[PDB]
Amino acid sequence: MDRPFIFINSAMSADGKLSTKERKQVKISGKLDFERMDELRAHADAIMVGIGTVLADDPSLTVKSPERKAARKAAGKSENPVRVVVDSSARTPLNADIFKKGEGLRIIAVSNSAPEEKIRMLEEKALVIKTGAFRVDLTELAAKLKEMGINSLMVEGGATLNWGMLSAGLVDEVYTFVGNLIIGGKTAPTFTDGEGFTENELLGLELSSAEKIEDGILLKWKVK
Amino acid sequence: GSHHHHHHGSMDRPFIFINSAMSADGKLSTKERKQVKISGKLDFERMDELRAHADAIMVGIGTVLADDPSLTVKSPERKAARKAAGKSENPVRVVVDSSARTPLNADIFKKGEGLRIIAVSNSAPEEKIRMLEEKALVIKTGAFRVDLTELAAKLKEMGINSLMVEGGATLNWGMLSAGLVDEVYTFVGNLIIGGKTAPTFTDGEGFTENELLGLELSSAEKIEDGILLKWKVKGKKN
Ligand SMILES: NC(=O)c1ccc[n+]([C@@H]2O[C@H](COP(=O)([O-])OP(=O)(O)OC[C@H]3O[C@@H](n4cnc5c(N)ncnc54)[C@H](OP(=O)(O)O)[C@@H]3O)[C@@H](O)[C@H]2O)c1
Ligand SMILES: NC(=O)c1ccc[n+]([C@@H]2O[C@H](COP(=O)([O-])OP(=O)(O)OC[C@H]3O[C@@H](n4cnc5c(N)ncnc54)[C@H](OP(=O)(O)O)[C@@H]3O)[C@@H](O)[C@H]2O)c1
Repeated sequence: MDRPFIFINSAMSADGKLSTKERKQVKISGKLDFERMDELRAHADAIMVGIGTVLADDPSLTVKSPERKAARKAAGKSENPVRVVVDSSARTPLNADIFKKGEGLRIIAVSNSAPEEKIRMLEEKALVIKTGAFRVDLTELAAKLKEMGINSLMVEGGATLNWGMLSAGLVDEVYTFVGNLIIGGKTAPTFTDGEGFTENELLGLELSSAEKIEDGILLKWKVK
Repeated sequence: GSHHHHHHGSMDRPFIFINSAMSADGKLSTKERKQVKISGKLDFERMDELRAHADAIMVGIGTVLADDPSLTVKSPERKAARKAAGKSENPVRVVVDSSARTPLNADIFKKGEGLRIIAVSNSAPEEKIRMLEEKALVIKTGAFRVDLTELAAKLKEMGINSLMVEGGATLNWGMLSAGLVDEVYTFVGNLIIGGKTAPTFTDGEGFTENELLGLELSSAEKIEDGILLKWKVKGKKN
C-alpha cells in the first residue's frame, strides 16, 4: 500500500531526449547540474535505475563528492544511498560498476519469472526482491522499499522505467534539467517512453519552479 | 557559435523559427498521433501573434493529414492589422508534401485569403500536381524528397523574409538537420504524454554524438500552466 516519496531526476535535450538514437550517452548537463544531482543522491535514501540504463551506460550511481559522502557517514548512513536496479530477468551483469564501486546496499528487483541460477549469483552481492510475473511490479516494489526504511527514492531514470513509475501512479515530483542542444531521432530514448497515455489517460502536472542553471534550465513539476 | 544567424536581409533564405507546444516529456501528440490539449488560451494568442507577424507558415504533409489545420490568423483584429498595412490577412501557407498527397478539400484551401504553396518532389505524380495547381503554387525540388535548403532559397526569392515552421516531428528534424533554423520556441505544457512511438519535438533519423546541434537559451517565461522556452540555434558542437 504505502511507498517512499518518489521523484524522477533526469537531464534531457531541448527536444526531450535522454540519449541519441544509438542509445549512446551525450553531455546534456554541465558541472553545476552534476553538483545538484550529487546533492540529491546524497540526501536520498535510495536511487533507482532500469536494467536498460545499466546495460547501456554501466553507471556506478555513487555519490562523487568526498564531502557529501563524509556528511552521510557522519550521520550514520552508508557513503552511498541504497542502489536499486529494476531488472525482470535478472540480467544485471555480475561485474557491473554498481558492484565494483563504493560501499552500501545494492538491491536487484526481479520478476518471479527470473531464472534461479542468476538470482543466486546476484544474491552474493545484493538483496534480491521478487515481484510480479514477467515484469517487476513497481507498486509492490515501492511498498517493500518503504518497509525497509526507504523514505526518499530518486528514480535516475531510463525512459521506460520513467514510464513504468509514472503510469503506475507512483511519482510525486519530476525534475527535468533541459540542456542546450538538440539530439533528435524517432528511436532516441525520451524522458518518458513505454506504451504512452491515450487522450483519456494523460497525466496532469503543476509547475513548481523554473531555474536557469549554467546553459540550460531546470524544470520541477508536481504530479497530479 | 558557428551558426550564421539570418535576418530579413539575408540572401540564401528567410529568417526561420520553429514554434511548437510539447508535453513536459517532449511529445507533440499521443502514440496514436492524436492531438491533445497542451497549450492554454494565452499560448494560442501568442501563436496567433507570431502567425500575424510572419510572412509564411510551413507545415509537413503529416500534420495536414492528421490534424487538417487551416493555418489562418484567428483574431479578426490581427487580420485587420495585417490588411491595413497592405498584407494579405493570412501569411503564405506552405506544405512540405513530397508525393503531392495534400487533399484537394484540405482546410488550408477552404479558409481565408492568401497564397498557398505546395512543395513537392520532382517524382510526384503529374496528375496530382495539376489538380493541386488549381488551388496553389506548386514548387518541385529534390529527386524523391523535398530539398528544404533549395525550397528555403526559393521562398526567399519570392520575397518571403520570415518563415514560421509549425512543424511536426519529421519536418522539424529536416529543417534542424539541414542547418536552416535560427530560433526554436517550445511551449512546455503541464502534462506527461509518454510513449516510445509518440511524436516528439524532433524525430527523424537523429544526430549521433559527433553532429549534435548546440543551442543557447534566450529566455524562459511562465505562461498560464506551462513555460515557454526560446532557444537560439548555435552551430554543431563538433
Ligand atoms: N540523460 C539522463 O538523465 C539519463 C538518465 C538515465 C538513463 N538515461 C538513458 O536512458 C536510456 C535507457 O532507457 P531504457 O528505456 O532503455 O531503459 P530503462 O528505462 O533504464 O530500463 C527499462 C527496463 O526496465 C525493466 N523493467 C522491469 N520492470 C519494469 C516495469 N514495471 N516498468 C518499466 N520497466 C521495467 C524492463 O526490461 P525487462 O523487462 O527486460 O527487465 C525495461 O525495458 C540509456 O540510453 C541511458 O543513457 C539517460
Ligand atoms: N502542437 C503543436 O505544436 C504541433 C504542431 C504540428 C504538429 N503537431 C503534431 O505532430 C504530430 C506528427 O507530426 P509528423 O512529424 O508525423 O508530421 P510532419 O513533420 O508534419 O510531416 C512530415 C512529412 O513531411 C514530408 N517531408 C518531405 N520532405 C521532407 C524532408 N526533406 N524532411 C522532413 N520531412 C519531409 C514527409 O512526407 P512525404 O514524404 O509524404 O511528403 C514527412 O512524412 C501530429 O500528430 C500533430 O498533432 C503538433
